[PDB]
Amino acid sequence: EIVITKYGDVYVNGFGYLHLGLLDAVTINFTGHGTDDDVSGFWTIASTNF
Amino acid sequence: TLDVCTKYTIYGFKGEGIITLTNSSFLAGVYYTSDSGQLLAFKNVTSGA
Ligand SMILES: *[C@@H]1O[C@H](CO[C@@H]2O[C@@H](C)[C@@H](O)[C@@H](O)[C@@H]2O)[C@@H](O)[C@H](O)[C@H]1NC(C)=O
Repeated sequence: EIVITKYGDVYVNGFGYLHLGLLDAVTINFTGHGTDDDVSGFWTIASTNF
Repeated sequence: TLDVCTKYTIYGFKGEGIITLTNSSFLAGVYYTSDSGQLLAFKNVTSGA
């Protein structure tokens, strides 16, 4: 797992490997097409709130 | 150095001690400390040692 916030910080399996400044937006791309959905780049993504 | 009394210098935690192997397992977390703040057991990434 990888999680990021509006502040831009990232946790690697909830660890916080590297620190960044404020990130406004992100564009992501991988094998996710619809067919490889079971074996896609990620598994589940959600808009989470504190 | 392993299983000997040596001068450890680890992630900004330094000192003298004897290291020992353990076979625990956790998919996350790399270091584990004591109530006082000293670190006893830990794992390394690439091998889970
Ligand atoms: C370490 O391994 C244990 C398995 O049995 C042990 O295997 C080796 C390491 C010898 O110590 C032998 O005498 C034992 O039979 C696990 O039960 C134990 O949980 C492991 N240690 C940790 C921290 O998980």
